[PDB]
Amino acid sequence: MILDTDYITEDGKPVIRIFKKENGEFKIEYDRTFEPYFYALLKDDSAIEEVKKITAERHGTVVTVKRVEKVQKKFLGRPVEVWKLYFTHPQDVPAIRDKIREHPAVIDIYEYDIPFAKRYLIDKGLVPMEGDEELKMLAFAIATLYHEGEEFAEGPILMISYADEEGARVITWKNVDLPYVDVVSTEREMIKRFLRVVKEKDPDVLITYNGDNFDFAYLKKRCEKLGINFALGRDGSEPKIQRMGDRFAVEVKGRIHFDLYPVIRRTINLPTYTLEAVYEAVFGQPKEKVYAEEITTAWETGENLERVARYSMEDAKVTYELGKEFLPMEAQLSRLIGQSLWDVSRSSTGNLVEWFLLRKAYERNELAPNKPDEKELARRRQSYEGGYVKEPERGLWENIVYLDFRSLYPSIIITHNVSPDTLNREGCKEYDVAPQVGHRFCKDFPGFIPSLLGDLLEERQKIKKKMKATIDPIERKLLDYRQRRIKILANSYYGYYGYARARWYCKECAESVTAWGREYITMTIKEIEEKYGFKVIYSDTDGFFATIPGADAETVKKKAMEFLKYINAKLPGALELEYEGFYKRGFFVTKKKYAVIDEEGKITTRGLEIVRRDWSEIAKETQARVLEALLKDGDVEKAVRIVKEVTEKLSKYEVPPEKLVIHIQITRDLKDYKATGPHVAVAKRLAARGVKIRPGTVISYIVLKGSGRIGDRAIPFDEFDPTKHKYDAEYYIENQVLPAVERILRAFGYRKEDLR
DNA sequence: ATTCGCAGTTCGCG
DNA sequence: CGCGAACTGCGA
Repeated sequence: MILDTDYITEDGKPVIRIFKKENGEFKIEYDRTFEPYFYALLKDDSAIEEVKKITAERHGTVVTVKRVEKVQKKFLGRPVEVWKLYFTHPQDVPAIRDKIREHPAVIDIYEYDIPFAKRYLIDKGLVPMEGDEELKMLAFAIATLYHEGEEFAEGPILMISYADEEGARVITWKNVDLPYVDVVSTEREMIKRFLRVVKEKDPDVLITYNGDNFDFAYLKKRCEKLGINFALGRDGSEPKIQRMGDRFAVEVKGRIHFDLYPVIRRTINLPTYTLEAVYEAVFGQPKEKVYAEEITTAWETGENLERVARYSMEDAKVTYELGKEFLPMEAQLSRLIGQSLWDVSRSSTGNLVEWFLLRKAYERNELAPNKPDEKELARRRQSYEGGYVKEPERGLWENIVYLDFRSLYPSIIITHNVSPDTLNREGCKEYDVAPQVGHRFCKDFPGFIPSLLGDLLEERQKIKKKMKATIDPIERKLLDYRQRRIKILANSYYGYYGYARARWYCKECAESVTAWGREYITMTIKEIEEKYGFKVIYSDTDGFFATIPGADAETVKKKAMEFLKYINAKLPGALELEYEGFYKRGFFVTKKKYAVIDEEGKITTRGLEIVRRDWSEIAKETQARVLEALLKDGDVEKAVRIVKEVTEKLSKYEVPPEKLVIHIQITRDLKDYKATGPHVAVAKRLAARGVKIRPGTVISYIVLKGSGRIGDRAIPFDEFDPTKHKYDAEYYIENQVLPAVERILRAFGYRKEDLR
């Protein structure tokens, strides 16, 4: 089982290292045969010997073209001939690719920015994380000394913790009366003990939470100041600190450093992303946190250090338990994308699609387009029109059926052959025309992406079917992840089409997909209304809520089935409308804001404030409470009662303070905010302290009773405490709880005045 | 660094 | 005072 790839240099020549685990034993494969290359396209074969003789310099050295071969390749389905420029060293490239391209007789250069190790996995057709192997894992966390006004590190590591299958233990250099804490003499001793256990345990996966930008990194500077060699790698190497854009990432060679924070952020939507918040969310088990002022105080006073060691032990524990929950999903994703878990787990949606397409492009001898240059990126600032949203029939409804297409946009892509290699292709026998936008798509042959999307969806149904048959627990659950992982990749293609940074960018493909979807949803709206007498309450992009006004639950149900049988006969290709569910009642505030109640009594919510993270827990809890009353019981007077109830508890300051917190993320440099909002103003003052504000940092603030703008009365909740602070009861009652619950009962004639 | 469509709050300008 | 720009996150 191939875990990762990289290369070392031996006598100036690159040596691929294939890190594997084969039947429980870590192994390293070496390849010195692989040669770095990129492609060049030129007007005449006359400049090739002129193109062989170009020279550059990387580091006092002189880089030359090792060899040349010219290959017949396809470009967007069209055949072409490019020169393959081999080189001595993987880094020979970047130094000389610009020089070759500025050559007037070269038209362009292709596939010049593929990392050697990743290029190796593609060209050699090797799949990472493919196999049945069980990986030994080890999670770890650290505790540190912090003075409010001081730079990074320089303030020792008080304790280091780790967890695995056997349990969780803490290492520290003071004495703590806890059975799971190992005591050593010094911080230097504590660090060295941690190096020994990792080597002793020899884990394939090192699980951290934000170790990329803190946990790991501290350890090095402390290791450097204390004269310690940080031999964490399987080849005795030190962790690799690398720069990933704004933030940083850490490698550990021979092992997979599995930082949960990036994978947790992309996978889940949480109001806050502290370790306790993620744990409470995933496992429903609460974890309390000891703040940094508490740990430094405790350490210097020698107060309950038991409390700090219990917290630090739980950090490692939940990190391991979270790592056990998310590694397989992330591992199967790597098998799909064909890249290392390390690279896959830190990759955005766009990178994952492109790494997949690049592997497939290589297989189909399809030369890969380049990433757009700066000016060519500017010509992609064009925008197009997307899904269709019907203005709802606002109010309360009964006997509501929901019908949507199965994977609308993927179905459109394969059915109509939506692809840049087929868009406006000439000389074909059969074409599909996209409505409104009018683009033609050749259909004589399968488009590059449509063929990939077809086999993807075909494979998923095969995994899904194999799933139910499998006797094995663990193969079955992994099969669930790969199948579900194929779903997310399959639905990423349309957005990829409109992504300006995509190699395979095609705005025409993007607006063609959206155009068909609008006609398919609207044509279906009219058919169900005109020929079956249904009433369509609400339709958003790929589905609609419909009812027959004066009908029984069984009548609307069975009639809806008959409509399905009828339009599916009229539905081309893989497009199919399905019966998603039936809901006894539903309430629709406006576009994107609605909720429904099924037969079970379970309530589904969309776009309402209960879903929002920038709305305090309390207006959501109240909005959920009223929503339940009329959806579950129909008791409108009970719904004004709970609002009445809540409103007086805010007025009397009985409501807990944590309910009143409102979490709003910072989306950019603070300097570039044209307007200053409450979360901005808060963030801005923390900036005027030791804390630094990173885009994507969540600010949790509370509004206090005071005079002025809401931004001038907001403090971070951590520094809020009732001794000197009285929260603003009126704002939460006037701007929060009522406005949310003053978007659904107006239809019942109620006004905020009826709820104070 | 997938896309567009969208409701609503906070703030500042006239 | 009304209104729109700025802003965030939602559904899909």
